[PDB]
Amino acid sequence: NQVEQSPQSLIILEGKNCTLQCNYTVSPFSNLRWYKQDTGRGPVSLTIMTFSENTKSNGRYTATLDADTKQSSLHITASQLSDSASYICVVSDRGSTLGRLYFGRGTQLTVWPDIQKPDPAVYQLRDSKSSDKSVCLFTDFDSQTNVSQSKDSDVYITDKTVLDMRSMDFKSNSAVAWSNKSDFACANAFNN
Amino acid sequence: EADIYQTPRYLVIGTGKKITLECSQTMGHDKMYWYQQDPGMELHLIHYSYGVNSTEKGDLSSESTVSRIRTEHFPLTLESARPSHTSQYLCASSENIGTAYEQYFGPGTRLTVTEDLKNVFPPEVAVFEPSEAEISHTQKATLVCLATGFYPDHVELSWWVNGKEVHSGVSTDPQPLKEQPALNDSRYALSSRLRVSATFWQDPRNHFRCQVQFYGLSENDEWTQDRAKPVTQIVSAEAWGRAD
Repeated sequence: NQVEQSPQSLIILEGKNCTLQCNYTVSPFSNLRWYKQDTGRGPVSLTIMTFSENTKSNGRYTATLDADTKQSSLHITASQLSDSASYICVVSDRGSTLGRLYFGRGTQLTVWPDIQKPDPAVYQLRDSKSSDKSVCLFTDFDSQTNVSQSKDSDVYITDKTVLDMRSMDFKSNSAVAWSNKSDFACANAFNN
Repeated sequence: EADIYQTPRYLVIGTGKKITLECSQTMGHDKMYWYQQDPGMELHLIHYSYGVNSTEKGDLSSESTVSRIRTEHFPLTLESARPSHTSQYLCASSENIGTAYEQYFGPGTRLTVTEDLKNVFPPEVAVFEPSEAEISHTQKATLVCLATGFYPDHVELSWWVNGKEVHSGVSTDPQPLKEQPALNDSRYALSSRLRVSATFWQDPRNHFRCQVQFYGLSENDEWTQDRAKPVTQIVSAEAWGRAD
């Protein structure tokens, strides 16, 4: 009836082994599941536990069911940014036929990259096609950096977004911004 | 075999219209569900069925209807469209025996209710060649693509290099942006960055194309404005590697 998940929001870096828990108030149990719903996408069945212990693995995932069954924990190892997603803990009043599942509000999981050999910088880019408009790009900054939002009606600034160059085993964050000409310069932009 | 199949994944509709989202399961699961999760919120079951001729509601204030005439189909429906319905839609189905298995892979149906539809606009793609500075100093070129003035939030950007959609060295804004937040019906904007080795960028045989899939109207919908009918389509912008 009452599915409690915590934390509710979280942010961590790669290689780190996180874990989170679930608690609840249901008369009978039979199944306990953990999903990984992604932005705009539908959930994913990671695991389903029963009166069977507090340990079931699946790759870098490790579920844990309470003895009396009052709480569970999903242990994840060596975090990967691709794992950054919200995870839901869902229980059910036993019955493959007459059992309803109660979802938890979940916990928004967030994964940033390892910032080794940083080098923040802002670059002005020119239009491929001759125009009088342009954009400024801030890049190669440690994840700890926070990207302030324009708050200036005529200016547009995107949140940081990371890209990975597998070939070179490199990962760099970067935020962009642009306006409609006039009082615009990569200097004033991205200003705290 | 086979998973589930929800359709359409994208669709814009004017208030007062009869919408009929549909989804089917090639798994024979008797139990099917229909969840709705407004933006910025969790799942909320609205309708569920144990099988044929069974229809059940989860949130009394649903406003939608369903029909389980067949085990394979559990198509949801909303007689008259309303801007309050604007949100995502997930179709679910679960195993039938043992430790109940569940997979509502249903990619979901992105729904957009528009107060009258003269507020539909396709995107304006535009690419930006890297800052030579970035190159000299970094020795890596980062291309940017900008989708502008497009409503509703129904797009899918992709970069194609020399004819191949790439993923490495690419990052898009998980969430688009509003040009006029002051308007709940404000047209959106989205960016995207692509990074590569300067050397690679400097080669003029290397072609670059930022593709953008826009999901507008259907050829049948009524259009009357003095402009092209904003139908589901594609807009692109490309660039060529240059030494310089």
